[PDB]
Formats: sequence, C-alpha cells, structure tokens
Amino acid sequence: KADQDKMTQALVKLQEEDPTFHAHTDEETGQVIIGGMGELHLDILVDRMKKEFNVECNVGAPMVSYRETFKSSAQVQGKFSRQSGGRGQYGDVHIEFTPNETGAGFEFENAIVGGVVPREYIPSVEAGLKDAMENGVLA
Amino acid sequence: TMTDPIADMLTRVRNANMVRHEKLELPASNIKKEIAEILKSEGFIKNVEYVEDDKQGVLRLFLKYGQNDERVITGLKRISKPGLRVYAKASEMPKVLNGLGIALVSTSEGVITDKEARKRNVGGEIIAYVW
Amino acid sequence: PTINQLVRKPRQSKIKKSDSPALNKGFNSKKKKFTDLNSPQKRGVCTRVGTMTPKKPNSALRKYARVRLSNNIEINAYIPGIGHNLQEHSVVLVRGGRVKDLPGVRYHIVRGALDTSGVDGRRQGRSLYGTKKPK
RNA sequence: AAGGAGGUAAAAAUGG
RNA sequence: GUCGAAGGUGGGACAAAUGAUUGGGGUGAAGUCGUAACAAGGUAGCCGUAUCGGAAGGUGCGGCUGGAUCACCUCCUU
RNA sequence: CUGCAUUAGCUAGUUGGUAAGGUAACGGCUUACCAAGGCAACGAUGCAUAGCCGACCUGAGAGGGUGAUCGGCCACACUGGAACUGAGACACGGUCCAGACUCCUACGGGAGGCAGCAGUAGGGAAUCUUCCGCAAUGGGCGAAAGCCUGACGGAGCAACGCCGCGUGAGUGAUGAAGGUCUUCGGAUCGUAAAACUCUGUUAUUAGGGAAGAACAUAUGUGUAAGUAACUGUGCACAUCUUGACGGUACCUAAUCAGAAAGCCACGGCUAACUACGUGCCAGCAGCCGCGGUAAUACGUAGGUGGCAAGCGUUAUCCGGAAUUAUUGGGCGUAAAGCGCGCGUAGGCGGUUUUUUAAGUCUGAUGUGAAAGCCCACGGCUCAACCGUGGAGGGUCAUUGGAAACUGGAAAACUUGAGUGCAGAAGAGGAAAGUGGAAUUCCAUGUGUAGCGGUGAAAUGCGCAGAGAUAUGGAGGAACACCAGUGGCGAAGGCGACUUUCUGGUCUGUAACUGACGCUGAUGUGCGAAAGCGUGGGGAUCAAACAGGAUUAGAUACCCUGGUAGUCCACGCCGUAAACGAUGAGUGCUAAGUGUUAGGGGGCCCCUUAGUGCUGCAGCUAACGCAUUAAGCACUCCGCCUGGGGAGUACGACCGCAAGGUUGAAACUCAAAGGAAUUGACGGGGACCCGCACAAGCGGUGGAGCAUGUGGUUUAAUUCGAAGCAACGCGA
RNA sequence: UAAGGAACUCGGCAAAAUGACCCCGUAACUUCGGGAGAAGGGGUGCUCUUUAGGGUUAACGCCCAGAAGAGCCGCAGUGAAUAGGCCCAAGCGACUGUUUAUCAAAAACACAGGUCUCUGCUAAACCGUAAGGUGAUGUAUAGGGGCUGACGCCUGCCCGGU
Ligand SMILES: [Mg+2]
Ligand SMILES: [Mg+2]
Ligand SMILES: [Mg+2]
Ligand SMILES: [Mg+2]
Ligand SMILES: [Mg+2]
Ligand SMILES: [Mg+2]
Ligand SMILES: [Mg+2]
Ligand SMILES: [Mg+2]
Ligand SMILES: [Mg+2]
Ligand SMILES: [Mg+2]
Ligand SMILES: [Mg+2]
Ligand SMILES: [Mg+2]
Ligand SMILES: [Mg+2]
Ligand SMILES: [Mg+2]
Ligand SMILES: [Mg+2]
Ligand SMILES: [Mg+2]
Ligand SMILES: [Mg+2]
Ligand SMILES: [Mg+2]
Ligand SMILES: [Mg+2]
Ligand SMILES: [Mg+2]
Ligand SMILES: [Mg+2]
Ligand SMILES: [Mg+2]
Ligand SMILES: [Mg+2]
Ligand SMILES: [Mg+2]
Ligand SMILES: [Mg+2]
Repeated sequence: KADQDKMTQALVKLQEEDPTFHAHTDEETGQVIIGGMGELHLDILVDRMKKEFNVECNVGAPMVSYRETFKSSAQVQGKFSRQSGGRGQYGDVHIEFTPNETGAGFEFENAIVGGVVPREYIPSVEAGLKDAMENGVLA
Repeated sequence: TMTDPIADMLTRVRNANMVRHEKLELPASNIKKEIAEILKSEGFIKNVEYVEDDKQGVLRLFLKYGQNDERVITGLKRISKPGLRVYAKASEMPKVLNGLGIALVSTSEGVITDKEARKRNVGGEIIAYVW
Repeated sequence: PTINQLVRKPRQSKIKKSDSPALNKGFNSKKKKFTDLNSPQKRGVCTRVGTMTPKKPNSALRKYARVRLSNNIEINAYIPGIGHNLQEHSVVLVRGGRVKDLPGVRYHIVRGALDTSGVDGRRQGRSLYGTKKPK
C-alpha cells in the first residue's frame, strides 16, 4: 500500500502513452479497475508497471456490487421506547412493505389518517427507512 | 540602605511640593547645594540656606508658590541612577517640556543647566529633569 | 526587573506558530528527510472524500477530503463551493485557511486546480471557485 | 446609639 | 622506512524512524450512573498529606477564610 | 558578530621553555627533552543551526525580520587524500591514488564528472532559449592584422515587479427602447444610449531612418629622446574602413471609433442595498457570527463601492502589539514575592579634602570602497530608470584638551553599621524533675433491668448483675482560670510549675572602631500536618474496617465499635490557603485614638520601639491601602506574559518509599479571569402584618341522607376542573 | 585430516577452542560491595650499546631489578609442559553450605530474616517406671514448638464449621 501513489502516477503516464488503456475508480467497491484490449495487453501493462515504474501490482476479477430486495409483502410494526433513563424517547410506526416492480426503485407512501403520526416526523421516518435500506438487511 | 542622595533630595522636594509645605530640611552635600542653587536661580524655589553644623550640615530649602496657590514645580525626575547612569553629548542635550523645563546636568565645567551646557557646547551626566 | 536583571537575563519574545504547518515542510526523498520551506500551496492525493458534521450551533454536511500531501503529511481539507468531482486518488492543490465549524480541518482545496473542477453555475466571485467566464 | 475583631453554646429526618 | 586517505574489526555515545501492546489527554450529538461545587449548595469550602470507594468523591490530621448563621460574654472605632 | 545549562567541566602537543628541522615568513608548524601548565559560570566543552558584509523589508523611533538580483571577502568543484608544474594552485572544464556511480568494448581492455552557458530527467506550488555577435567594455596570446572569449553586448519567453499610455473626445432630454424595483404614479441603469461633429495616443499600410563607432591597423606629414645618419619608437594633426541588435528605436503620409476591461466587495470592522430561490438544507466565514418562510451575511439578477491590465486567495516578515515594556508593562484580590533563615560570587553604596584620567565631555587627523537609501541638479517627450555632487552612517583608531559625576590611589568625619556602660519584658529553644482536673481500664462493697444513642431508631453493652454510686490501683496524653487587635521568634511555631544550659529583641548614655553597609544567583540549614524506618509506648481521639440507621441506592454525613496513626528517641521526607495571598534595605509625606516594654519633663506633656482601629494627600479597575502604604523615590533579588493540555511527558538531581525540585510540546478554545452593579434565588437572617397562632362560640371527622370527586363496572357510565388557587366547580 | 563448520543430536554429548605474565581498555544493571579476568585488543626470543635504581659490603664483589636505542634468526619466541572460552536473554532458589554410602546434588533440606504460639523457673518441652538428667550452671533481649525463608514493596475478605 505504500506504493499506491507511484501506482497512480504510473497509471496516469501509461494512459497518456496508450489511449486504449484506461483506469478508473469504482465508487461502490472502492476498487481501481484497469480496462484493456485483452489479456495480453493487460499483462504487458502490469509487467511494465512492475518493472519500469517499480510498482508490483496484483490483478483479479472486479468485484460485483450486489443488491437486495423483498420477494414477499408484509405489514410490520416498529416501536422504540427509551423512557427508562433521563430523557424519554417514544417512537412507533406501522408500515406495509411490498415487493416493488423491478427497476421502479424505493417508493414511500404516506397513508396516515387522523394525524396519528405527526406530519413533522413523516419525513424523518422516510429518512430512517432510506438509511436502513442503504445498509443491507441480508448481506 | 541609602543609595541615591540626589534621588532622595528630589523626592523630599516632590513630597513637600505635593503637601504644599513652605520649608524643607535635608542633610547637605556639595552636589545637593549646587542643585538647590540652580533651582533658586531658575526660579523653582524661593530660597536656600545652609547650616554648617556637624554631621555634614543641613540644607534648608524654601519652596515657591505662585498666585492662586499654584505650584511652580510641576515635577522632578531622576534621570541618571546608580543602577543605570545616563550621559549625553552637547548636540544631544534634551529639552524638558519643549524648553519650558530645565535638565540639571553635571559637567567638567561644574553642575549646570542644559541651556548652559548647550551654550558652552559640553555634555555630561544628566542628573535630573525639573519642570 | 532591574537593569541588572535585564542584563543578566534579557527579555525573551513569545514565539509565533504557523496556522498551516503542513505547508511549511517539504520532503527530500533521496535523504529521506523533511526540510523547512514556506509554500503557498501543496499538491496532494485525496485519501478520502466525504462529509463531516459541524460543531454546534451550526448544522450541515460539509464536504471535505483527507489528503496526503507531497511531503507525506496527511491533512483534512475543506472543499468549498456547491458540488465537487473529487474521489479517492484525486490529485488536488491545498492552500491554507481553516474552517471554523470543522474541528480538524485546517486547509482548503483550491477549486479549478489539478483535478478539482470549478463550481458549476457560479457567476459571482468566480475566481474564488475556479469557474471560467461564461460570456 | 451604630459599626468593626475573638471565644462560645443549644437545635437538626429525606426530596424538590 | 616515516607520515598517510580509504578499508576492516570491536565496545561504547548520540539522533531519527518504526513496533505487538499499553497510558493518560483533548474534542464531539439529545448517550448511561449518581449529584461533588456554586445559597449554610442541604455534611461550609479550599490547601497539604494519607487511606478507601463505580464515579464524582468520603474519611482522618494540620492549616486558611477566599465561610453563612440565632443567643451569649471579650474588647476597638465614630 | 547565534540558540541551548533538560550541555559543567574541557585539554596531554595540550600550555610554556630549551634544541633542531621546516616555511615567504613568526610560531607546537613538527620532532627530542624538561616542567605541569592552558581554557572555563565574563559560558569553556558539547549539541543544533548558519557562508559573512555592503545592503534589503518593516517601524515615528528604538527596534524586529532577512542576507535574491548588484559589489567586496571567504569556501567549494562527484567524495576523500596527495603532490607536480608554476610568480601564483595543493588547481571547476590538469595529474596520481582510493571510494561510489555510470558508460563503451572485438572481453584483450578503455572512458567520464554542467554548483560554466543552453538543454534533458527528477523533485517541486514554482522560475526561461540546446538563440545572434565579438560591433561596444573587459580579458588571454601576438610586433600587428587578427584568433579565442556562453565574460560580456544583445535578442527570445514569463503581468513576476515598478513606471508610463491606451481601451476614445465634444454636443447630446427627445430622459428613446430594454433590464431591475415599484406604493403601478414612478425611480434607476442614464448623457448612459441613439444621432451629429472631432482626434488617431494606439492599431494597419507605405516611405525615411540615428546614436551607440572610440578606434586598432594602414597611409601621409609635424615634433621629442637616441643616432654618425636612416628605418623604427613616443606624442600631435589628417584620411579609408569597422553594427549582433537591425531597417530595430524614432519621424513622416493615409484609413478606421473602428480590434483593446476584468477582478473583488456591499451585516459591523469597511466604501457600497434592493428583488427573487432556498429554508439550520444547500452553503458562507478573518473575528463577532449568518442560514428553520421578511436572509442587505447562502446562489442568481439589477444597482452600488474599491481597484484597474490587473484583481482576488494562500504562504512568509515587520506593523498595529506598551502582547518581553531601554525608550515603554507588571506581581494585595486579575498571571506573578521563593515557606523562612545563614550566607558565597556579582550588582549597588554615607560626608569632606588632594591626586589620576578607565568611564564621561570636547577639538584635530585618518578611515568607514563602489553601488544603495535621503537632498539637489542633469539626460531619456514624462515617469520608472540612468548619471553627477552633497549629506548621512563607528560601540572605529591616533592624538590634544576639562575634572563635576561614576571608577582608581591617599588623607580625614560620625550621622549608617557594630562595640562598651546602665536597664526591660517575654508561651524563644534544649534537657531533667514535680503536680491538679478529666478520660479509659482493673479489683472490691451497695444496687436493679436498664444503659447508651438519635430527628426518630437500631446495632451495641447488661439478668453471668450492666449503667449509677463509693474506695483503691495501673497507665498514656493535654495543661481549666490567668488569656488580652497581649508577648516572643526569620518562618514553621511557642500557653501547668520548678531547676540547669542557651538564642534573639527593645530602651537610655554617649567613651569606643570608623562605612566595616544593603541585597544576595549558585550553595548551606530550619521547616505545620500527614507519611516512612528502627526501638518503645498506647489513655483519649480516630483513616482503614465491621455492624446499625437514613436512602430509590448510601462504599457517606448520623449511631455503636475500631486498627494504623495520634505520644517519645533517633534518622528520613521537605510539602501547606507554609497568607498580610503584600520580598529585603533605606529615606520622605496630615491627623485622631487604644494597648505592650521602656526613657525625659511638669493626672498632664514630650519621646523610642512594637501591636490595633479610624482617616487626609496620593495611589487603585474597583474593592480598598494610607507612617505597620498598596503613596513618593533609589538599590538588589525572586517571579509573570490568554485558558486548558500540566505541574503532565522526557531528561537530570534528591528520596527506603511516598514522592520532591527543575520543567516543555503537540493539540484545543475565544475566551478563561478581578472588582463592582441591578435582578432573581437560598434546606440565610431581622423586623412587621394577616381568624396565622392565641382567647372563645359553633362545627366537620362518628350515624342516616343529599350532592360533587377518585376508583371499579358498563355499550356508554359525555367532556372540562386536581395542593392552597379541582371536588353543591362549568351545570 | 581437503572443503564445509552443528547441516549432528533429545540436547554441541564428546571433542575442539581459551588458558601464563605485562600493557591498553572494559557495558547494562546494582543491595554501590559488585558485575570484572566483563568484553575487546597489543606485547613476549636472542645479541649489542647507553643508562635511573634497590639490598648487602670500606671498597671490590655478590644479589634484585628497570628504561631507551640499534641489530640478528625462524612458519612460529609463555617456540615444550602446566594455567578461564566468551556473550545476550528467561524460569527457580537470595547467597556460602547440606542430601538419597552404591541409578536422583536439584527448584529438595538448611540458612540469616519474619511471624505465631507455649513458658515466672522444680519453666515449658524432651528422655526415663522412677531415681536422675537435658533445657541451663540459662531466666522472657531467655528457652521449646509450628509455619515462612536474604533484601525491597506488600500481605486483602470470612470466626458459620473444626
Ligand atoms: Mg451537593
Ligand atoms: Mg456541601
Ligand atoms: Mg469511609
Ligand atoms: Mg548550509
Ligand atoms: Mg512599536
Ligand atoms: Mg583549471
Ligand atoms: Mg565541468
Ligand atoms: Mg546547465
Ligand atoms: Mg513534478
Ligand atoms: Mg513591539
Ligand atoms: Mg493570582
Ligand atoms: Mg513571604
Ligand atoms: Mg509552595
Ligand atoms: Mg558609499
Ligand atoms: Mg508527624
Ligand atoms: Mg466514628
Ligand atoms: Mg504565596
Ligand atoms: Mg506604634
Ligand atoms: Mg577437517
Ligand atoms: Mg539441527
Ligand atoms: Mg562438553
Ligand atoms: Mg541454592
Ligand atoms: Mg545415589
Ligand atoms: Mg549422582
Ligand atoms: Mg518454606
């Protein structure tokens, strides 16, 4: 890892030398990927980085960013109470989770009647759902 | 113990002037007597008397107050001190209060005022400022 | 103090510290050492890019980058303006000037220098954000 | 008559 | 042959980097436990020292007033 | 001419002498001998950093910062050593050796040193052309023409800086269109624009076109030294020729307002305000801060402000900062007086006389290069710039003068400081001895069921006879009244009495010494309590500890016990709010009134030294201090420089240990603090009042019933009211 | 005993190596004694010249004993023999000592030091039926027994059971 700066500089010089060789960072995986015209191309470029630029590097198959989803629908409830100590905090929600049509994305609907949930906290509920779904629930 | 008789004399004069005393008795010395004579000549004090007694004698100053009881002496400041002595050239002689005051000096030609030092083109140890 | 005391131990002035220490140091690779040199900016590589929460009473998601400088010192630099195109391994120019809200952020990333792009849609004070004249 | 200094008792539930 | 750079061997000195692990320190958002201090802060507080206790802290010994206070005598000032 | 003591010892050819060798030269420069010298708290040695200066930036100055360009001096030339040649080198583009590194090779062997000028790679935020010419100045060689000269003279690139000029000027209300705001009238961009007229700095085109150039050499004469006389040589006057820049600067003629304005800011500091979007988000920010629906602080638009071929940001230095204070600050409570003595070096020092001239003052001479800064003048059209004079700049050196002060020498004085003589008080210290009260324990007689304790309790002690009471004994510790803003001591501290040894202080006298003094780094001692070691002692009290109680809990406060310790001897530790939070010495500056120990003059007056209170002038942010200053002055010492981090870490020294002394930084905040003011509050106080107590009459609480309320139940038992100030209340 | 040099082996077992005298020099740590012969290095024969000395003697003489220089020889001079290998760490026991005669020498025992406990003297404890003895011709700073085991810093809670 002490040679990552040398690796970046070598990649820059090599991209200026060869138009067909590309290097980019993937945000999701936080990995740097090198694209070439073939196995021979990438092998020669790896060896040239190792020797000419004195940056020994290892290469592998790029990691694939997976996603999760719900296959079954269900009504569910969550209730958090923290009144035992000091300040007391109460929250309670009842949400139906449904498998959305593939590719439609997350969809939040607010079927609140009677103001049981103050309208002030509904955006907070949506933000909590978004954070929690950003964090995986299975893997 | 005592370390600056000139300082002490000036401080006696200052304290008496503050309290608006009329006379002032201090132990005498040649330098104190010359300073007192310079003050009398310049007009800051009324009179000077010397008592030639034993134990070095005494100097009896009589202070001068103007009309409305105003004080003729605004302030006296010791310049050269035992801890750090100050000397000046003829061309570097200081003017007290833009000339409205005197700087008492000690010179090869006797202790005189800064005006006389500048006139005779001499320097020396700046004993005190008075204004 | 007495004059004699000053003469024995002279007066000593308070020493002044730099607000941007990371810019005052260069690095010699051959001798593998640091060297004292005052610089107005330094190149660096963004080790991390992200957001930080300011201290009270302010509230926000302030954009910043953890940068390794050319002298091997790792610092937090604020990213000014609306929107930025920085990620890890981006090469950025860093100048002095801390962000009062952010505790450990003592430098700024220059906009419109090296990889960093100018602020898109900026029309007043454009030089401060590296935006060309639209015309 | 009103203020400054020293000694010296007797009393006491708990939470705001 | 003398002197003699570099080199070799040896035990020490000094400086810097780095090190499993470890120590307290600072900062931080509505965190948890109690409530030490500020009123006599509900056991006056603080200083030095010792020991004890989750924690603030408690307790003992000496010291300070930078301590409030009802009744008493003892003087001193106008 | 530099930082560190968290570097105190260094030095053995080292210091000196003798002899010799060696060198341009003196010399431990080197060697032989003899000696033990030399340096150092006036900072040696060690470590770190650094070329020095003229100067440059800043500042009113004093100062602070810096050491690019240009000039001087030094040092170095891949690293180290060496010598050769030479007048000169221990030699950048020389030699030899060694080392590291690199290159060529036919593998036998060879070669190299850009910190010369360009340029390449690398590092970096960042710094240029592998340019033209020796025409000018200078240098080397040559008799000279001349050759060489990446010195130098030029050109190229870079807004990098400074200076200069542009991007147009006059008229122009008819306030044109259009943007923005609007109170829907209008305001503003705005004489701005349009249009008419004018100029060409600039720009384009075409012509003319410098100076810098002196020369040298060569050719003619004239003159001067020498010659027997020429050629030659010196000098003088003439003539041909010599330009990289460059057909550049500059000048002339014609054409066109036509090609030539951007940056930041507009909440306060700080010149400049409005509308929209956003809505503690996005964002801004040097500080204070701004942003959650009315944002002059975020983004855009109009307008405005400051600058302008520049404008902003970052970095660094000085300033503002008197925020290290010599100029020019402080230490009672804001940071700061060592806990206190004794005392070394150093700093400072009473009065008079004579003398010296180190400091001090004054005149002359030399020098402080040039360039620079400042003043003046001159030349580029101006300016920057260039040139020329002046002035300035030393803590400089030599020399001649003055003697008041500081310094040196000599001689006197008694006022300060000590001593003698006559007196005074004292819980000053050390060691032995004696004594009364009280507590605890032990033994015994009488005696019964409690004692003790607290807010209330319980633990505990007691039916074995407790507690109480009486007598006797054992032992330890402290000394009731006197006792007092009283006394003594440097401080800590010292309180029964007696004896022995011993310290200090105060009063009067004026013989006696004659300045012998003050302060005091480093050092050396004492130093409350706790604590430690050894050996004793052990009543009381009492950390730890056990039990009881209180409490939501109670590792406490309270209660019952209880060990170390509290006491003694000898050692150790060396710290306290060790405080007057106030260093020591000295003198001066209104007063009133106590008290302690004296003295003098008539209950009174005066006076010395303490100890208190009140209070002028003066001081202070205020509180307050105020002859026992925190006033006015002088000397010396110690200490401070925002709050945390931290009295911490590291190093050092001390300690048995506990720890003590010395003592940072990174990082973090914009505060932390003092005195005083107004409120509010207090499990602070004083006083005053009220059917608040008290005096008294009658009630409620007890019974039945009416009604309201809580609870429960129900389909609902509608909702509201909850201490006083909800409950025959909204009703 | 070539080259190698722990690759051997459970293990460097054995062997090898060091070894004398003089000189230089010598660390952490420490209870300040030490560690230490630390470590790590240099010298060592013979001849001659010059020369400071000490003991014994009138002296000569005899004996002891250095210093400097110049030479000579060998592969090699404490020329043979005899004469420490050293260092860095960890566990255990403080240390010198003692022990299974004849398979165990150690970390076991002992130890100086600590503490508990008994014992007022015809002591307690021990031997013996007793007499008589040890203890001790001692007397609580003494004597017996238990446990611990230099030194340094310490040694907490429980008395329900025995
Ligand atoms: Mg409390
Ligand atoms: Mg309290
Ligand atoms: Mg306790
Ligand atoms: Mg250097
Ligand atoms: Mg200033
Ligand atoms: Mg050369
Ligand atoms: Mg070269
Ligand atoms: Mg070059
Ligand atoms: Mg680069
Ligand atoms: Mg200043
Ligand atoms: Mg303070
Ligand atoms: Mg004091
Ligand atoms: Mg202290
Ligand atoms: Mg000059
Ligand atoms: Mg004690
Ligand atoms: Mg108790
Ligand atoms: Mg103090
Ligand atoms: Mg008095
Ligand atoms: Mg072999
Ligand atoms: Mg093996
Ligand atoms: Mg063996
Ligand atoms: Mg053993
Ligand atoms: Mg055996
Ligand atoms: Mg055996
Ligand atoms: Mg044992």
